[PDB]
Amino acid sequence: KKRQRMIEVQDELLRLEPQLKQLQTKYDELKERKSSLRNAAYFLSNLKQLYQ
Amino acid sequence: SKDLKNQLGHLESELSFLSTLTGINIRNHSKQTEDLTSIRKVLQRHRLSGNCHMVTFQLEFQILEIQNKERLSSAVTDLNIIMEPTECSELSEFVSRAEERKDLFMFFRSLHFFVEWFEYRKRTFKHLKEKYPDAVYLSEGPSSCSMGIRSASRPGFELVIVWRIQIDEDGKVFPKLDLLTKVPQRALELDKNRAIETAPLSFRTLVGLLGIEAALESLIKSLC
Amino acid sequence: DETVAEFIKRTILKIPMNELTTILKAWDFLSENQLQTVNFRQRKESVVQHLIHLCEEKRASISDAALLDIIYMQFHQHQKVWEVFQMSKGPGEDVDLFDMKQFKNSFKKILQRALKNVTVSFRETEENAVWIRIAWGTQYTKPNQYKPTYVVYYSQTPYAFTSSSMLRRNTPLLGQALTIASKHHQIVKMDLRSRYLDSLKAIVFKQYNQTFETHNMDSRIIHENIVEKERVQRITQETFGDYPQPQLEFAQYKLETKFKSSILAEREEPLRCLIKFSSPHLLEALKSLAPAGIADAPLSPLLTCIPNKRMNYFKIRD
Amino acid sequence: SVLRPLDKLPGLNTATILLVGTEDALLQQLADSMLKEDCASELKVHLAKSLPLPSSVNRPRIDLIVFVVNLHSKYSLQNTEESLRHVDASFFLGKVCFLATGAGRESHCSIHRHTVVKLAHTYQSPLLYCDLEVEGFRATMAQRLVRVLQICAGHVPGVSALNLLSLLRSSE
Amino acid sequence: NEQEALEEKLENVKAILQAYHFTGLSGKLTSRGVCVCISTAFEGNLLDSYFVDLVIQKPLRIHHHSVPVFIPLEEIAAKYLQTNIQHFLFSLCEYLNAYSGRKYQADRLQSDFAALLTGPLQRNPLCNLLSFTYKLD
Repeated sequence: KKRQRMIEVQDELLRLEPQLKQLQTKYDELKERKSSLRNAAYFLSNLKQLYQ
Repeated sequence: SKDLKNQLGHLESELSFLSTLTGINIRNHSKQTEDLTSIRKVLQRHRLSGNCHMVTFQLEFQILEIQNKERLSSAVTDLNIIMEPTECSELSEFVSRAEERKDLFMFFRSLHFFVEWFEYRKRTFKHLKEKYPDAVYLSEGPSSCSMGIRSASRPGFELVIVWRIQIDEDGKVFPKLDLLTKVPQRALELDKNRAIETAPLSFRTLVGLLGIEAALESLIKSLC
Repeated sequence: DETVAEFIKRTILKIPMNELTTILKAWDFLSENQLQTVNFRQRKESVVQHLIHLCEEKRASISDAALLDIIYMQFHQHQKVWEVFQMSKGPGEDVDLFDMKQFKNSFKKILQRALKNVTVSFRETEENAVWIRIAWGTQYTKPNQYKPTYVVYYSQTPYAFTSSSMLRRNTPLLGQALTIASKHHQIVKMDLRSRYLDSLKAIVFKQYNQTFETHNMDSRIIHENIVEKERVQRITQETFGDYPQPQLEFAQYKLETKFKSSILAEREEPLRCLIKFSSPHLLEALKSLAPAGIADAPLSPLLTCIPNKRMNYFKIRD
Repeated sequence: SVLRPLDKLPGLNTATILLVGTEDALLQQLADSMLKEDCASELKVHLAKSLPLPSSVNRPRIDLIVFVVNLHSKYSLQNTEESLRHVDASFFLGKVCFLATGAGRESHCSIHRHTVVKLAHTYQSPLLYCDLEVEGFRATMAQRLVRVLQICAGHVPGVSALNLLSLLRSSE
Repeated sequence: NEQEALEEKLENVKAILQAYHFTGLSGKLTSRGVCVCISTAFEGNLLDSYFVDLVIQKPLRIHHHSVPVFIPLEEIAAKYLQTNIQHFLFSLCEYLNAYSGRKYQADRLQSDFAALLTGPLQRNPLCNLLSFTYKLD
């Protein structure tokens, strides 16, 4: 009976691993995307004000 | 004689299709054969000219086919290519590198990529030349690497965009963008925020955020 | 012990006499100078008994017998029914760096931690093939040498072949071991079973068609309907191609479609049917059906998509 | 289209025969068996799968039609029954023959002989038995068919197709 | 007469196609589409060549090929087949040239300098991982 428990537990562990990987990739790309966007906005506004 | 004309027309159409698909139009080709037998060694000299849509070339090489009982080794013993004398020094540098490396296919592929990037650069510069003719000053022309943005209200304040195309040692081709600002110190003494020294890195981040032409038009609008 | 000797004797008896020298040469267990001593001109039983005497004189373990069994099986490879598996990996995973020792250790450890008594034998052969022989067992029984399981794996590829012998009770375990040792994420079973391993190899890798194009009589008899004959010939040539077809021997269809033909007009239930095609060499008899006049010029897509869709078992609903 | 017996004028010392059947190999073997031996006339053989034939103008007149029925398949029987409705009645007056194949192997037969017995009797035409797989019987059948065709074409003075209809008439 | 000039044009165009054959990538028009021949060479040493069959009808499909299975052609096909097919061909050329060069280096190491190597070197089918021990005199 416990052999089936072995197999099934390994099953859910294996099918949940890639979801965790994908979520990590999405998070750590979105953070840098937001940071870069904010920095670019600040630079553009500052340059526009300096010229004006 | 209609069938022969039909075959000639079909071959001409196929040749044109292959030339416009690959992107290489070849000129006449000449072949010479020499037998140097001691196990057999044959030296074949080929010469051909051609062009890629923008640039002509003339190449001549010789290969040594070594036919044996079980192996047929072919090695490019010598190659020599000639360009037209353009102003692209890196083109000559890569020609020398390919000459001293004695390889052919990478040369063709790199030339294709180079002319591809060159055509995008020219088409991008010429479009922005006409889109905002009152704020753009293409000093050297669309077939160059420089772009000059300037305001007609004051000729003192203007900056330049440098777009370069570089070929690494391996043979790949990559572009690069930068800006150089000719700003008087009057702006430095006016603004204490000091937002001009960080222009290069910030601009390169900007162009990697929303595109190339988008950043260029944003800069044009801000300078307007 | 005696079980090893009995297993070796049974394996040798299974081996034919004409090709016995090649099998023993490939085994490379006994020394070469011990081979010419045995006379192969006598009866088969005497030779078998003599070889048993020589192998019992030397220290012989179960690994040598397993290797001999693997060699015999890969030399025959037509006595069992083979199934295929497909393996999928996540898009965020980079290309794996395959290693023989790491794969072997992981595959051994998975079964060693799952079961208790199990025998694993490996053989790495050319064109990048790995043969694995598994003798199953559990905590309360010794490993069984009468019902082994054969697995063929190709390195850095998503496919793996298996022999359908006794894995029906441990198929998920074998799949988990395969998908863990090779660093993959999902494993599925394809609907493709056959007895010829070469045909499966050709179909799965779709390399059966290698026709590549490059530049480098009794006039008194009048045959009518000649245009129909040439049309059906052209259609057959275009549909079935000209390359030699792969060898298959079985096909199965399940149908759950409604009957449409006054007759069963009021019926709203499907007509359940099961159809089996059997032939010594399939995909060639079907090619000759249209010229023989038994079937229409264009065949049904269910019969001309066996190699393109890479399936052998079909289910069809309304 | 409907095939008619007397549409075109006869040729010079030429006889034409038409064979209708589903199996092409057997028809080809019967044809080149007929043409293997020589005779005083010029023989022409046409092969077809069913009726009506594709439209054409150069086709000469047809003097005899032989329907081949294979007892091992109902498809041939259905095809012959369908094709029998595309010829006029005037063509049945001693110019149509039936040839049954496969009666030797009783275990393979899927059509009872009594069915083709009615089929032949209804249209008032002769019925012949032969196994086309064996060369020895096929040669004899070809010779008999050639003789019948020569009689039908009018190359035998004093004997016509109508008389031949009475000669081969069955008592019951 | 005109036959000689027609034959001269025929041989000239045949020579031109044989010249295209040496640029690395060649193409031939067939009924179902275009058959593309791809060639590999490392340091001027020509190696084995492969072929790919294409279909012109929309959408673009793949009929059959002889590329080794472990080469990841499916993804690159899915992401560049419908746009800039020439870029697809050039990228495939990159992959095949690199793989052929790596295999040639591995084979030259295995065959030529077998005295310094003690045991067989571990190699994967893609030839992207090497591991070997050596003793030099």
